Amino acid sequence: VQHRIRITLSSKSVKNLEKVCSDLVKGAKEKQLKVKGPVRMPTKVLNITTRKSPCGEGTNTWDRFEMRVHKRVIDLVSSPDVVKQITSITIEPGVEVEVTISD
Amino acid sequence: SRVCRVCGNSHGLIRKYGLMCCRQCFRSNAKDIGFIKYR
Amino acid sequence: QISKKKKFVSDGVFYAELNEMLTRELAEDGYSGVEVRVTPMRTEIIIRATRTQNVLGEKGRRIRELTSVVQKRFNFLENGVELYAEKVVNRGLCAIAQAESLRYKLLGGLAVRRACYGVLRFVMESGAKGCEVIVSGKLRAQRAKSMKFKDGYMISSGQPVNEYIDAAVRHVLLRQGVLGIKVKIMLDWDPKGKLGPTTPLPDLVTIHPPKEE
Amino acid sequence: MIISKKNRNEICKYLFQEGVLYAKKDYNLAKHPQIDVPNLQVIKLMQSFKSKEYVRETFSWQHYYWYLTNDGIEFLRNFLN
Amino acid sequence: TVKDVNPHEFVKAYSAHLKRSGKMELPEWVDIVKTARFKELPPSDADWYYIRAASMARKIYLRQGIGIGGFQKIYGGRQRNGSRPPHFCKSSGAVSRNILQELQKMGIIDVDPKGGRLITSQGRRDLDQVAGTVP
Amino acid sequence: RGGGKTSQIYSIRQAIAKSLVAYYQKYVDEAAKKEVKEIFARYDRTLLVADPRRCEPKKFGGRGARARFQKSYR
Amino acid sequence: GRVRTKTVKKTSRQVIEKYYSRMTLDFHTNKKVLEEVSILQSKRLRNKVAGFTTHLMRRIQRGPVRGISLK
RNA sequence: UGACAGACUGAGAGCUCUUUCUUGAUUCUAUGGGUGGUGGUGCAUGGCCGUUCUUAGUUGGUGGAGCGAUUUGUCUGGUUAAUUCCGUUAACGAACGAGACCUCAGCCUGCUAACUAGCUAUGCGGAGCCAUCCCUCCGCAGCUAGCUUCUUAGAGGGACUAUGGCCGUUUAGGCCACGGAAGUUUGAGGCAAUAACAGGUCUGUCAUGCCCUUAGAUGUUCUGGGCCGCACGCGCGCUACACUGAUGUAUUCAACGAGUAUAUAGCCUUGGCCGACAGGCCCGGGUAAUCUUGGGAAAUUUCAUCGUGAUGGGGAUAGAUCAUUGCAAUUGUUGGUCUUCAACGAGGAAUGCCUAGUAAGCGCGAGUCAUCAGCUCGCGUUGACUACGUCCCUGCCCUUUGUACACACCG
Ligand SMILES: [Mg+2]
Ligand SMILES: [Mg+2]
Ligand SMILES: [Mg+2]
Ligand SMILES: [Mg+2]
Ligand SMILES: [Mg+2]
Ligand SMILES: [Mg+2]
Ligand SMILES: [Mg+2]
Ligand SMILES: [Mg+2]
Ligand SMILES: [Mg+2]
Ligand SMILES: [Mg+2]
Ligand SMILES: [Mg+2]
Ligand SMILES: [Mg+2]
Ligand SMILES: [Mg+2]
Ligand SMILES: [Mg+2]
Ligand SMILES: [Mg+2]
Ligand SMILES: [Mg+2]
Ligand SMILES: [Mg+2]
Ligand SMILES: [Mg+2]
Ligand SMILES: [Zn+2]
Repeated sequence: VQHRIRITLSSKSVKNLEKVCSDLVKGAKEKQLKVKGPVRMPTKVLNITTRKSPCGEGTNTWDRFEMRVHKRVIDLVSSPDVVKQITSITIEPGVEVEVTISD
Repeated sequence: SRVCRVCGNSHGLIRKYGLMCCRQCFRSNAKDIGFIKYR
Repeated sequence: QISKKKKFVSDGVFYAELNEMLTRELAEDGYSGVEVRVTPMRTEIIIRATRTQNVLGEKGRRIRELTSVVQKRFNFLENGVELYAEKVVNRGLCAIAQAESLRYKLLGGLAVRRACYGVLRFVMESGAKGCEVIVSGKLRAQRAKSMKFKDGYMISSGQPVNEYIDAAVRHVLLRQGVLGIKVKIMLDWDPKGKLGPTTPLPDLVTIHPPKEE
Repeated sequence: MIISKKNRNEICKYLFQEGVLYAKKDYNLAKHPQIDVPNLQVIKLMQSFKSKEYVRETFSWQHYYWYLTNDGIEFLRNFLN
Repeated sequence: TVKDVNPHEFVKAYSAHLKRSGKMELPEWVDIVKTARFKELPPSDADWYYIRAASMARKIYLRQGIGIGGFQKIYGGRQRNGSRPPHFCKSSGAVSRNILQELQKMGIIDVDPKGGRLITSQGRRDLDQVAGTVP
Repeated sequence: RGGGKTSQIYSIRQAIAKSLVAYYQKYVDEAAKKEVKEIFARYDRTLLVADPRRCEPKKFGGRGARARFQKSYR
Repeated sequence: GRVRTKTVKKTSRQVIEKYYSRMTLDFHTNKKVLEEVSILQSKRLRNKVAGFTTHLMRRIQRGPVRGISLK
């Protein structure tokens, strides 16, 4: 009856992801569910350094590109339909949801 | 036998994270992919 | 199964190939950008242009062409991905549209300076805080030279450059050389968000009037 | 280019059913996706349709996007239909 | 016990203990080996084999789940490559594996479930008893 | 956890010194720790308050924080 | 190096004009007062402006003062 | 169009030939037109990048002055890191640059939390021991927490020269002092104006004008060789010339990043076993704060051996063999084992970088990558000497002044 359903959230955006994150939490808090979140995960930072020039001339100058990636986790003690009954609100642009059934 | 997915150049190639871009075509498309130059 | 790093790069490269593919075709259509959304059971490609009847073709023939070859090329489940054609709420605030308009004028044979001032006043009459246009190439003479047309306000440094400037670069292949077009358009503070950005310039202040009671 | 009538016929079958097609710059891959062909016959007969403007060819930065055009559907109609 | 006593002076005591704790077997390759790829000479000391044992009988006592591919690291060190820059170098596993083999046969350590090498119930006793026998 | 050898000894110094006054603040007396603090502070000021000093990032054009590659003209 | 620039200087005079009696000598109250009579984009700049309204209001409270016109 | 054997040829390329099959209007022949080109021209160009130039500089409108080029605004002065300010004022009012801004670091026993982070308590389990319990170190699970100090990551808080003193047109600002995590804009970076350079890039780009060639090709493809060759001169570096050390024990402390179906385990690889090292065979974990890895890093710290000796400093050169990567190791890919034991005794005239977690020392990760890192980009570890100044040399900005200079004193 009462399972272990984990929702995993990743994105490139701090503000945008916590919009969804908190809404899911307040979504299910209005149902008084056992909501164990959000567990906040170390931010991954993809990186590329490339030489600015297309010809290898001049003072060698480097630009450090990078990408922040943020990792969020929510626990719900609920059903496979109660999870989907909640997680139907408008997912804001780009935010990744990958709910799966944990152990 | 590895070239840029954009231009087909054999040099200065970036396989890191699986972009397979040359160091120049990447710079041309860097912000579009979403690599922000924060620093 | 694919990891998060390879995932986020995969989405990013898809956008670029798509957006740099939506320029080969919708050149003489006023293409301005693409919004690649991913919904449950559906993935959006919100093409947006300043001439919508052109991209649709006749009775949605061209859009059929576009959705299916995108379908096939990037290995989506068939009936998965969709393409849509919005219209840009303002034309002057998008340098992509203005650069391509300026390109097509020069190609056709309008005088060069007639085109640049025409673009410049249009963008300003569209509501921009400022505009800047640069043309560089061989005009009438073998030695190359560059012309710069500027109007209104314009910033160049700091962080607010990213959130207030809409800039485009387009090549033009006029016979006997290449004239590159740079259109730098400055936006205005728009709290609604639909035309311009939402936060103001970092050194803009508003001291509220001292109401009396 | 010497394409067999069999190999020719399988190119244009796909043209009618779908309307669009896409090769790469990759020469002699020996197996096109979505059809059976070594990718050179497709590429160099799209050029035959493009030369006679039955396909509209966006060269798509050496990545070969093609849309079949009304001028050539009538002409390709009289071959396998 | 083990932690109140100097991790150096104690192991001298335990190196004098595996001499006279009866005895065990001992390789017919013991006196030639350099114990690592990067070493210059074999260990100087004649009774180094028991010191390596005593030093490595505290490893499992103070840890758990160490294989041979990790025991190599614990005794590795810097490697000078002459002209080219020096690096880290991982020591040899034949020496490390065999020390485990002996103490296995002697009831100080055992093979470990979940992978590794784990201390014995009664081996903990002597490593704590001889520990008490240090100043 | 972390640091090196020397940094840890300067760390345990504060951990011991600070932990005493926090215990004294919470459990002995507030004005019986004013004596304790001025013992620690009149000796060294860094038994209660850390160093903000950290490893300045490396920048290109050289292999150090400030050091630059050697320059040659001819 | 901490020479206050035009924005901090100009706003500081102007903000006193509209609200003189409402201010005080407390930097933090002045920081809070300045918070609810304006819209700004950085707290560092807010303290700089509130920093140039605090002692400025000593020299106003002490003697006369330039362009700022106190009723 | 495609092919059998042999000749011809490295070629099991049918390339050409002997010969006679096989495919069927696809083509082949010429005129014309296209196409491709890492072919030329960066002095025809775009785009990008560097540099002038790391400094504080640049420009309209209206008004003033001059026949005019031009000028004023944009300044005598004080101040500032700053054309940043106080002010001045034939200018007034504006636009860029500077600042603001943005990112990581430095404080938060306050907030949201968190079994993919983890203390704390208690249950047991192992040991020592005045031992029976208690005291100590340890391993395993939980409705243990009025758990979040430690970790992650969100919110916001905090510093503003705020308060005090002396200085100053007592203005702008300067020096200092208690407090504080923090008082060079707290630290370091990102962005960064106008005008230019015949700066570099046509060899990044089916970006590109013109020219060259276009089937006996400057097109593509394959084999092999070269880019690595060695009298010599130059630049960035690695390793040293030792005892503040080499070697051999024992001891043990980080941080940033990384793991493309990788095919039938496979990129990172734990643990078991074989093996002297090298490397194998086996069971597996992880698309990852979960497994690798809490990355058990080195210098360092101990204890011995060496003893002023080109020595055991140093490790070039070379001989023999083994193993791994790959389709292939030869002009040694690299990693092992034994042996060989060179120059070098702190480097002439010259000359580079550098002002606090800095220089210098030490190692690690990432890029390239099948294999190869003496490189570059980052990371952490130990951690100073010196200075708190000047315009002397080299240059930069502004003013005044002289010029027979304007491709502008390299005149
Ligand atoms: Mg060294
Ligand atoms: Mg060629
Ligand atoms: Mg040039
Ligand atoms: Mg150029
Ligand atoms: Mg005038
Ligand atoms: Mg006049
Ligand atoms: Mg004027
Ligand atoms: Mg700064
Ligand atoms: Mg180019
Ligand atoms: Mg070379
Ligand atoms: Mg260099
Ligand atoms: Mg030696
Ligand atoms: Mg040593
Ligand atoms: Mg490497
Ligand atoms: Mg100085
Ligand atoms: Mg004179
Ligand atoms: Mg002259
Ligand atoms: Mg002269
Ligand atoms: Zn490319």
